Amino acid sequence: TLSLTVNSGDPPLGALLAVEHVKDDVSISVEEGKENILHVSENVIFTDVNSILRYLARVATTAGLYGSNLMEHTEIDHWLEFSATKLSSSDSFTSTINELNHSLSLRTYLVGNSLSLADLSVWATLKGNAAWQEQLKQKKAPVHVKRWFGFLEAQQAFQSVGTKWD
Amino acid sequence: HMAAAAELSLLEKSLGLSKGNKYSAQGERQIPVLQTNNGPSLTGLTTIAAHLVKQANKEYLLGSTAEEKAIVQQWLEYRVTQVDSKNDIHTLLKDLNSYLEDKVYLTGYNFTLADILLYYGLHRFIVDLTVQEKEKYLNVSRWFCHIQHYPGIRQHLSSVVFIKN
Repeated sequence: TLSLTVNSGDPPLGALLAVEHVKDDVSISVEEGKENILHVSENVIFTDVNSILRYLARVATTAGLYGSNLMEHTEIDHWLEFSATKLSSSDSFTSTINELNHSLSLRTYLVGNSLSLADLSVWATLKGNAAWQEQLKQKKAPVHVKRWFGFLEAQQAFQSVGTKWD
Repeated sequence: HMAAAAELSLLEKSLGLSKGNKYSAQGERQIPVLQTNNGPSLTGLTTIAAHLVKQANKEYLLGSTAEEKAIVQQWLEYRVTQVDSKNDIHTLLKDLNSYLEDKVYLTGYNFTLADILLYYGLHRFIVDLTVQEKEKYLNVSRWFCHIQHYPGIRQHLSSVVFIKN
């Protein structure tokens, strides 16, 4: 039994994405109140977005959430930094999302073959980015980031996370 | 270039069917034919295929919603007509590129038999494509690379190279 408590005002989307992606691999509860943090042996804790994603992706190896290569592992980490720096607060967003538009050109997932942490993480921060939301209502988006955002948005566990936390 | 009976043997394993049927061919068009174990003889590529999909118990390959099934037949017709393609395949590639700009799959967001079939039928073309043309047909490239690396689909078909970004 590993349990995470979520920041009830501002759920860390992407955290729960992984939690609902890793339900059938390890025992997990979600509680609310307080702030967003995860308890694993409860002497050892994690309380930051990218720590929790990595830890769950590492424990539920039955899931493929961390990729298969060491290269893919390195990418997945790369993506978490990118989203936590360049998509956290916007400045040079145009060049920020040029790059996400650019590398998504030939990729269905950021991963290569399948859904991995990169996606859950990037998609979650994109969503909470309002500058990119402004690209949406003005219909002036990067076309590859759109299909990718829409594709993932439409998916099963992605829709459930929405329904509980919007 | 690849006989439709050869295509169906390849599809059986794509799907995960263990059993492999004898297939005939009829006439100079060389249409695939199945002396069947459930009715009258089955005929044509997409009919046999539908059957195998059904044999495999993976119906969701022909769509769930009425509207996705109409999309699924649309690409099935497309494959028998426009794909089985001599003078100019570019016109097809151009079109598909625009269709594919906002779509992972040929049905909106889902994997269907359309993707498998359109992939097999286009394979001989996309192989003979240059590094430059694959840039020009960006969304095609993406979708194809995606289908090749879809579980169980490629089998013994050739890998096309696709500069990653």
